[PDB]
Amino acid sequence: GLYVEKVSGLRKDFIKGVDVSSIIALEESGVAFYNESGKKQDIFKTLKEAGVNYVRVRIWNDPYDANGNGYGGGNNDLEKAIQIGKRATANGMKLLADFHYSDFWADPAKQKAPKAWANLNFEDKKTALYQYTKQSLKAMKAAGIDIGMVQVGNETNGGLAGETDWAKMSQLFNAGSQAVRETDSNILVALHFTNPETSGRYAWIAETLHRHHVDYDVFASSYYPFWHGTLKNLTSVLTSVADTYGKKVMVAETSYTYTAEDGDGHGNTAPKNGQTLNNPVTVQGQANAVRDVIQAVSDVGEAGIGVFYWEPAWIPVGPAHRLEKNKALWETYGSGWATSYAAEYDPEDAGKWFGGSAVDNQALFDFKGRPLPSLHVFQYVDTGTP
Ligand SMILES: OC[C@H]1O[C@@H](O[C@@H]2[C@H](O)[C@@H](O)[C@H](O[C@@H]3[C@H](O)[C@@H](O)[C@H](O)O[C@@H]3CO)O[C@@H]2CO)[C@H](O)[C@@H](O)[C@H]1O
Ligand SMILES: [Ca+2]
Repeated sequence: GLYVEKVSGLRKDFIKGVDVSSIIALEESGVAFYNESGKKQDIFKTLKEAGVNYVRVRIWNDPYDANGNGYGGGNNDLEKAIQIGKRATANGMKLLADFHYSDFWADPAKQKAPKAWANLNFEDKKTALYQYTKQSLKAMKAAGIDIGMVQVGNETNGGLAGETDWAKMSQLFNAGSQAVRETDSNILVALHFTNPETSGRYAWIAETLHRHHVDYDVFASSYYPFWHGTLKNLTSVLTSVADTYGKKVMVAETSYTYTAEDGDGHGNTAPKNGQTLNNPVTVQGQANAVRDVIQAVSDVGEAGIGVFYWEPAWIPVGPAHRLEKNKALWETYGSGWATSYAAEYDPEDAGKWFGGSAVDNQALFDFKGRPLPSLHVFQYVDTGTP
């Protein structure tokens, strides 16, 4: 019963990706996924059959405390990145390695240096960052992973690896980029920023990147309709960067709520009072949103290479009523967004908010691992629904 109006002018090699970084922690938590038919099956194979052709994976340097207690959020480190890559490549999907260059969540307010770089002079940190990237890529290559793109930083709107000075950030961006270039010329180098509604931000950032000679190919943007303004604006600011700097552009993160119900007992990110919700909070609504962002990026023209849906499967480890038994899993396997063990690294945020999934209601699978009809959006954008 799912409807999807054909996206206009959609290039056929358009990147249709998903970031399922939490898949490992979730699977270790006993969560399982199925397919249309209803039979237990590797999520990566279901994704492939759904038309997905790219997988994004976040990577934290050392997402653990001194004792080896994962910080949660999927406890995404190089090792899991390799497990995800191997499976992604095994299912004919390229990989986007997302380096946060931090031990935990890296966003507009958090860009903490990895503990190992905690007190290194800038010069040594810069070479550390390059070394890490270099070795991490090399490890992936050895595992036979098909790396199509690398993200040097995640939503680095105001910082990267403990640095906030753009001159230093650019040098770090370049250090990271350098490692990619030395690894494989075909790998696209992407920089990721967010909050495209902010007047002039992207224009200012692209110029700064220019002024400091940052070597990158993709100007990536996050896009959550409930905070990031209009689709008209997204297309506009991205088209400006593409045209002005000759960069490719894409949406590295996007999603939408298919239900207002919190499935595991941990307050969800959306929907909330005040957020913009142009599409109904339903499966069709979610599909409309995904299809619209794809349209928006495609409207950039030749430079709009794709859209990655962020966490389409961060479903509940258990029902909302087992809240306490759920916490046990979130804590043991880090299958929640954060564990109490991350209080050290991130005292203010993770410290007082740790728990489970904050986006289970934004997945493309139901709380039981069964795909929602909206998962069909990746295929239907090319043709439309009969
Ligand atoms: O759970 C109910 C409350 O959640 C709060 O959100 C918390 C953090 O404030 C928020 O930053 C964090 O988000 C994670 C990460 O930091 C972010 O960069 C990434 O994009 O998403 C992660 C989770 O998906 O999530 C926790 C717990 O939700 C809200 O701020 C609060 O209003 C309320 O909803
Ligand atoms: Ca939840």
